[PDB]
Amino acid sequence: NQYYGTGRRKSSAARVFIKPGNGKIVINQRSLEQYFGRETARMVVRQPLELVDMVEKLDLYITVKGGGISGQAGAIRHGITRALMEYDESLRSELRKAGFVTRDARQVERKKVGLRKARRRPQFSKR
Amino acid sequence: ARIAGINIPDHKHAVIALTSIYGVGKTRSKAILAAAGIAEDVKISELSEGQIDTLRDEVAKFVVEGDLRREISMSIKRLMDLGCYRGLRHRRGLPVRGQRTKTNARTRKGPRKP
Amino acid sequence: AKQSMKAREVKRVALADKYFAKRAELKAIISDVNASDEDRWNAVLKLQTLPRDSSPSRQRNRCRQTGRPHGFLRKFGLSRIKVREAAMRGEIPGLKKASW
Amino acid sequence: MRSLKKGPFIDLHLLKKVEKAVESGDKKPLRTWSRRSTIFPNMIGLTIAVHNGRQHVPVFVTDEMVGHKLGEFAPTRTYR
Amino acid sequence: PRRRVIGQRKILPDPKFGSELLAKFVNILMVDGKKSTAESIVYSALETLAQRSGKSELEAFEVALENVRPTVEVKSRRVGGSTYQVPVEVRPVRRNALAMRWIVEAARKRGDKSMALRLANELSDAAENKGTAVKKREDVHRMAEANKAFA
Amino acid sequence: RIRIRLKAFDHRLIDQATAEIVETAKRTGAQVRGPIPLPTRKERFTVLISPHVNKDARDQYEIRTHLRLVDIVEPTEKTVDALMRLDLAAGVDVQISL
RNA sequence: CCGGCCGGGAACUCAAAGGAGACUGCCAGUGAUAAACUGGAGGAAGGUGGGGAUGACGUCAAGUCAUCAUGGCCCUUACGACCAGGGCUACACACGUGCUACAAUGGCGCAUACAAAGAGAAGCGACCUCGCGAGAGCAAGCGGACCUCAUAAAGUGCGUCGUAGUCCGGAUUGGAGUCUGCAACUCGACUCCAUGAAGUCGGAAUCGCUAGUAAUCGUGGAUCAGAAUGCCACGGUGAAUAC
Ligand SMILES: [Mg+2]
Ligand SMILES: [Mg+2]
Ligand SMILES: [Mg+2]
Ligand SMILES: [Mg+2]
Ligand SMILES: [Mg+2]
Ligand SMILES: [Mg+2]
Ligand SMILES: [Mg+2]
Ligand SMILES: [Mg+2]
Repeated sequence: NQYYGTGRRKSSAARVFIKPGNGKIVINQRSLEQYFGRETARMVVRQPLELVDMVEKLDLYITVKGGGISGQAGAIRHGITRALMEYDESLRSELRKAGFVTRDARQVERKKVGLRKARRRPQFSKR
Repeated sequence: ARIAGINIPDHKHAVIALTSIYGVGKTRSKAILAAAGIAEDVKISELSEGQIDTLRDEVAKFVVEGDLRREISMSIKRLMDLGCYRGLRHRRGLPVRGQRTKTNARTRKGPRKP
Repeated sequence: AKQSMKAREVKRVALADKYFAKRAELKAIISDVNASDEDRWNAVLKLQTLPRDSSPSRQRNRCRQTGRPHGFLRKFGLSRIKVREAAMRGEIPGLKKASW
Repeated sequence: MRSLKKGPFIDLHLLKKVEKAVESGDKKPLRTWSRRSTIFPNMIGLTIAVHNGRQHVPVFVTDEMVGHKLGEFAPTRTYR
Repeated sequence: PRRRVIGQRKILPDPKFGSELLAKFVNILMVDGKKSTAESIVYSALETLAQRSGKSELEAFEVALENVRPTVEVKSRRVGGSTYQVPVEVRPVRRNALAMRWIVEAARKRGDKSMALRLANELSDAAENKGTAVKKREDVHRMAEANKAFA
Repeated sequence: RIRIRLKAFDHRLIDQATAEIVETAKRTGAQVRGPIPLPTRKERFTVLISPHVNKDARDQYEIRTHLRLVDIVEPTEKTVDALMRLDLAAGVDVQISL
């Protein structure tokens, strides 16, 4: 019935269900336009779909938890590509050719003792 | 227009035009306008004399420019001639709230002089 | 650390559980909106008659093995140096070196 | 005692000492080591002596000095 | 560096035009790492650039850039009691990302009201071959001829 | 109807106690929910390394507190009698709420 | 009563136990046919994938006799011990590490999305009422994936301020207060009203940073009755450049 993908970009884990039909996307019981608002957050969701040009073919039910704006928006882009990974099989090579499949494991690193912020040392004056 | 001491600034919002009165800041200026029935967005220039007339008497409920400076100078004089601690700090021109004078307190002491 | 100072801490402990576990009404019970006559003024006056040793205000909370006033740790009860001397040897259970 | 809910403060030893003085009025200066106590209007006209750390200096009471704590009128550290 | 040669990162295109060249422009203009207001200025000045003069919005950008790209720049090497600035040709990849830095910096000194108005005014000036960005480009070009005896 | 939550400073030791408790529950015959791992608590400390200055050099420690829960549901009269002092492990907290 | 709210399900995010994975493993080329190097496929990850812990023989007779122990030397009706007050916070000046700004990619007002980590028993303290506010009163819940701290902020939408020492800046000062605490003057934090200083991008010189980095925005904890712009830790947005 349904097909699934997770997405886990930068401490925000999503979950996407892809339904054949028309083109409508509901995320966390809200519409796509009103949840994000940022033009770099409602196209990055769309980027996997426009590349395969299905866009108007799939009905999406989405719940996203944790993270921020671009973290969640990036996470969805991961899950959608993973959702598309399931119910079609010959599409992997093209989808991977534009990213969307690499998890992009870049997290915030430690503060570190002796360092002021995370890599910045305090000002060093010799005398 | 013309309030207790003087109200020079036209072309400014009324809520922020009365702030030029020595004793009216922002929370009181907001209060006085509401008490007199005048909104905040309305400019002082647009105000017909049927409004500023009530403004020249509303400020009489708060001590203002005409007397506020006399009281503060009297307030400081009482401590200065008393001989108490805060009088001594005023006498020498040093901080009176008990803070650092070892390095800071340029505002109270004055410009950096060797 | 200067055994004189160590004896102060237990003298102030002894007078801390002796009074301010029972003679707390004056500073807690008779402080609020109630009969506003001199009985409250008696409570304020009578609280000073007790010795200077109050419960929180005069406890330095020093280490248990050396009596070091500074660097205390409330959880282990030792200073910041005895914790590493009651060490990674294994005296403290489940306390290993952290790396995250 | 730094709140109206608690009430103005004076030490018990000072409070009983001043009560005896007013019973006989002005007398020899009162020597006291208390500096944390407010000034009550019952000791106007006395010349109590506070201890700044090395010596007892006599502070003359006046109606104006009725809300300030006793130590205010004894400079504890000298300078020039 | 000195040991490891390395390539460059991948830039996501802008959400309104899909051009990477303007995707870097919102990056250069951005301060404190807030692309939200950084992109808000860029399109605002890009829109009023199209209506004022020229056609399109992604085309009036490329015409302007042609008048601020430096062909040759001077690099200084230390020899003796002084230094000689020896000219050297600039590779195209540096050339684009250098002109944009000149445009933004010159458009932060404008006397206009908001950055939206300043950026569009300077961009229109570039296409008309005037302004303070093209002022720098000519100077970098002029210095090359002065020190072309040291080439 | 009775919850047994187990706390310990090492996972291998806490598994020794939770393994017998289901076995005892299996010995009661049936109806065990199965141990569930609750989130772990980790306290991190940072003490200075020297008796003196060089504040910039420190040591960071951490104590973990592993968690388990078995959630016994059917209280047989022989379940209560047999579930006292049969942990066969030292240094493991036990807490039973009715 | 569209509140996971209720039966209910073990799929999904997640929790925590155990495994699989990455090894120049495979292909082409260069290489003294070798070590290895440059690329290609697959892969979530590609050449020690990112970070941490880990610091050889020794140097500075570097620091600590004030964490502690100890060789000597010394006071031992004292250089030991107890107590009240004061000082460690003093100020013609100089240096170091930081916070706040000097504004329009901002100030203020209204409305509204999205976190992670962490703490709690003479402790964290909902709810409701009161107070312009710090906060006060009664006062549930929780030694805790449930109860509290705890409304995250930068952002987004709307409105105004039009380049002024300004609706920027918040020091200083007068008055009025709240909470700990025997006790707030010396010398606490915080709140209300008024005042509004220097500051309009900083001389010589000099510091940090190569990617979730710098920059920028907020939350937590240790110490702690009260008292950090410091210290330690977490996440959100997120660069430029390496010839
Ligand atoms: Mg950060
Ligand atoms: Mg204390
Ligand atoms: Mg916890
Ligand atoms: Mg190693
Ligand atoms: Mg003493
Ligand atoms: Mg000091
Ligand atoms: Mg000036
Ligand atoms: Mg505290």
